Amino acid sequence: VPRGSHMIVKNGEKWMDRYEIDSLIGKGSFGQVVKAYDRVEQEWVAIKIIKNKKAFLNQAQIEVRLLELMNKHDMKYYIVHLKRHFMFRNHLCLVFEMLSYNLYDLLRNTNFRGVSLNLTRKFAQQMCTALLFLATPELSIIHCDLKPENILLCNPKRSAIKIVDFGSSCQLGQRIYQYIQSRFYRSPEVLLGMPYDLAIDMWSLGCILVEMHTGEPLFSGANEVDQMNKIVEVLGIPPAHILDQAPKARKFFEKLPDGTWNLKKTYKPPGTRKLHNILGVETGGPGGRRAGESGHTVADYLKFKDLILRMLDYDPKTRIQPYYALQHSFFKK
Ligand SMILES: Cc1nc2ccc(-c3cc(N)nc(N)c3)nc2n1C[C@H](C)Oc1cccc(Br)n1
Repeated sequence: VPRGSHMIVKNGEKWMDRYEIDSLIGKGSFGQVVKAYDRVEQEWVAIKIIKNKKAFLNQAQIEVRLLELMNKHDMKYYIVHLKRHFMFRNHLCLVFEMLSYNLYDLLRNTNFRGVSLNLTRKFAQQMCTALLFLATPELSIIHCDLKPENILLCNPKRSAIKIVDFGSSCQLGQRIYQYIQSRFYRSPEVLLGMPYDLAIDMWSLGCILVEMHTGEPLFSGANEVDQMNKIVEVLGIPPAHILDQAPKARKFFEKLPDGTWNLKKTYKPPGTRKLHNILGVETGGPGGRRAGESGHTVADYLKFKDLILRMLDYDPKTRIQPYYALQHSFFKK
């Protein structure tokens, strides 16, 4: 008799005379991931096991529908492929291609020194092409949980990547959750309790590309208030037209009589932490480690910093969209 929501995983057991369970290869809020051998297909698979709990089951039904939608608009370009799903022992089970480790593990492999600007640019091209495909009118899909941990290497030897975990994903106009995105990668509009569109994913990507090159999160807030303050340190006070609509503006800011917003009394002065110095543009890159190294020139750093600031625009209406981000000078050969 199953106790609560957990499937009890036993290694070596064979499910429906097809899946030979090998090991637990991951765990999350939604349940767990197992490495399994598919006898029929004669190959390795990762099976996401959804917890036998109603909230998680409903969200995983939306994951199957969106994964099926995306996989039907194919050949494969940058989204994890859903092979099939089935009910087993009262758990919904999602079968995926066996993949390599996540981009946070890749950073930990090189002691958080960071990947080269050349590798950062290859990850940025695949991510922007992926966000371009999500923005397709037939899809209009918001990932909502972009982070290094939901970006997987196909193979440890190459740089090809796939986006995984559409567990909190929604389509444009089907927002159902106030509280979304991992805090470090959480957009201003989500912190402010505002409605969101596909632009919140471009905000996550900006934060992610800086972290891959520096080896550290751009915005490492301990809580929502700390997170907002860390963003203001770099980007300054948000435009008044945005704060005037934000339900949670008075969680971090206060209106003055003359009608200008400032930070709640109780960090660097707003906008004084320059991305220019965080990238060490003129002083040899992150911790000065890329000094003189080929492909890390001041000119190369200026194009990258330019593209990142367009990704971190406070206005979702003027935040660079996937198509225009691919036309950026940071990508021309
Ligand atoms: C080796 C491998 N191939 C995979 C293929 C797909 C998935 C996967 C995982 C989740 N949460 N959602 C989807 N839609 C697909 N996960 C794979 N994994 C484990 C991966 C490295 O770890 C990960 C990655 C993310 C979450 C967790 Br826990 N662990």
